[PDB]
Amino acid sequence: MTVCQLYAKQIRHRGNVKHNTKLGRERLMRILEQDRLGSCPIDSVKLSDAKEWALRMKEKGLSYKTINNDKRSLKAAFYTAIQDDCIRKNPFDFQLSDVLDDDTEPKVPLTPAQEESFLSFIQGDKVYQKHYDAIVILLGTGLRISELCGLTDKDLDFENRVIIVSHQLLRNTGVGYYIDEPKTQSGVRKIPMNEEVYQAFQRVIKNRKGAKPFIIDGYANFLFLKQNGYPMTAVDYGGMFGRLVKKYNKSHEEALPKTTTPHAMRHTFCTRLANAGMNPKALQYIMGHSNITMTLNFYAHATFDSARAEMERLAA
Amino acid sequence: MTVCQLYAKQIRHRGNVKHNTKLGRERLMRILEQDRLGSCPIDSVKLSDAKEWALRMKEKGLSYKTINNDKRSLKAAFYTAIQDDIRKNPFDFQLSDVLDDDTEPKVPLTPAQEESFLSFIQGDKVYQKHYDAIVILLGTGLRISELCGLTDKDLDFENRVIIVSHQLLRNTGVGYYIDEPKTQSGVRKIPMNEEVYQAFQRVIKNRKGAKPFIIDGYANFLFLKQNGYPMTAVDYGGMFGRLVKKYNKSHEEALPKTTTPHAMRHTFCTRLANAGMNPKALQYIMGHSNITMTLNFYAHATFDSARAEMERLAA
DNA sequence: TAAAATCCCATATAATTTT
DNA sequence: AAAATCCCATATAATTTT
DNA sequence: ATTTTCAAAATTATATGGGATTTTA
DNA sequence: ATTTTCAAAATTATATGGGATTTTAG
Repeated sequence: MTVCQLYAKQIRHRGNVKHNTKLGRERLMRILEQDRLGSCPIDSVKLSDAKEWALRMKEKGLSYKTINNDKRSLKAAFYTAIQDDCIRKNPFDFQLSDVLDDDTEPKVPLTPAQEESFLSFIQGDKVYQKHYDAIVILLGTGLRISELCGLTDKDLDFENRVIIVSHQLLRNTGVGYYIDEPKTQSGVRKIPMNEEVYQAFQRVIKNRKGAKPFIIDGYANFLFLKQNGYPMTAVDYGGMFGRLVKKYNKSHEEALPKTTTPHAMRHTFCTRLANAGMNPKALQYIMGHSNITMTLNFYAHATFDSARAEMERLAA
Repeated sequence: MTVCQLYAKQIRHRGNVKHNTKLGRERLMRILEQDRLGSCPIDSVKLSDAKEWALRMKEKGLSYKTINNDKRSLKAAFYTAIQDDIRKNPFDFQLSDVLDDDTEPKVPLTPAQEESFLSFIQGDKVYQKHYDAIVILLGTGLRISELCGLTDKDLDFENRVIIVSHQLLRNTGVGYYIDEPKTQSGVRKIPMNEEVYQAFQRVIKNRKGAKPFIIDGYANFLFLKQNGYPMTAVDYGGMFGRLVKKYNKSHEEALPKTTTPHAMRHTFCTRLANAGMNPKALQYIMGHSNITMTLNFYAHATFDSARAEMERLAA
């Protein structure tokens, strides 16, 4: 009767998932264990009670997107039960836009000189000077942080000047490092090298030092290593950025965008190209976007004037 | 507890549909009455039985898309049936794992044959009439019923703007009617080329002897059937067929058979997409509900295609 | 010279494609 | 020389990506 | 239509720890 | 995540009467 652990039924028979999926799955479970909704009988839950849940999540302090993803998880869990011959009527099929307001504070990319002031700061700052070449690469590839982390020496071709992104190196508490196919589950992609990331990649390998024995799922010779001599992870480069941009903020009047993270580097790269008139399907391949809709979100909303102005551009 | 009865049940509980839709529903309803499947009680329908049906639909002569769309119609009906009892859906499969897709390539007009086409139309006595409409179609990529539905109130020569707010349809029994978008997303505005603007200025002067006509507050339609009433998608299509035929007997090189009013639109979108027009903007002009459709006009990128794009821009 | 095939307009109807 | 502040490293929880 | 759109799977954000500098006493 | 994606809603193809336009055979 519970929804706390009749939700556990859904995830049990949908078992083959990534580790990071198991973590988020557990989060929702403990939310249900904390929330009143958890103990409610499965056939007792009405559409009103589901809406109130969302409100409680926002009062609890969770993000709009966070709650929204949770509605979908709960929508599917019960949706099974509706199809699973248990008492049927789904309370979680509504639009969260009616209940709550989307207060998702947008992520603003860096501007051509904003990033230049950043790079110039780093270039000569002995502490974070070392990470300069990694950052340049992020702005010239649009790699996910774990895809950069996962770059082994076999994944680079300096002849054709091309990066072969075929996997990523993930680490989570408990399992340590592990290997996954890219979140580009659509497949594999090659990313060419401009001259500057090329020069950056050369220096990285040359500056590689003190690499401890480390091979996982057949992958061995990584370029980007921690102080340990072990490869970098997401959280390592993340927290590294948090100190660096803070270091920047102290000496620079205008602060960097609120979420200037490795992830933002990828965002900037894409935004630059999309606003440069790159073929939307060309950019999709490069960004490893499984969905073309995702790639389009980096293109600006169109109006009659913009469309018309464009139409004359191609006319003459 | 019959496939026919079930489909009849489904389409009953969903009546808020336009005329063409209930036409398409009855067409499928006829199939269920005729095909072996329709008699089957939904208690005893299997994934096997569904895939058999599709195989019969292929041998019948029906295209993949017809079968696939009808599959989805029937798939929907079973979704209704699971809730009120039925545990699983017989039509929850992929037609591609049952049927191969022979759907013919809809090829755009090469600028040379497009050029040769217009001069031909401009040339011969019988078809110089519709030169203006055809040029307008090509230079604006309007859907044929959006064209037929155009009136003087929908034009803006004072700023060269075409307001698509509606479409004039015509049907058997029903007659003429107009369908409007509930959302304001359906309204879209198209710029006028000097070619297009002038072409529309030469159709006003030639609109002759119009029969008295107003439908849902829409009157003075620009486009000209010789019986005094506005022309129709069917009335345009038939003419196109005759037009192309006389062209192809005159010309050795030409011309694609899929040539049709919507081929003008398909051509419009292709030449624009290839020339590098912003996808968001191109979606606006085309009036696509889904943005993915616009991108079907963009040839998928290879690593080589990705190679070129960046070597240009990334500097 | 009148005579027969066939282009043409229109439309009911069934199948295909857009999105 | 003592005490903050920083760098690097984690475990845990929430948010963004697709 | 097809594809996750009936959430998976990544990322950032936050809390805690010494040891190394940096900075005040 | 929403968007139709458990088809709606368009357009094109096929077939057939009338009526003008030029065909092949008197």
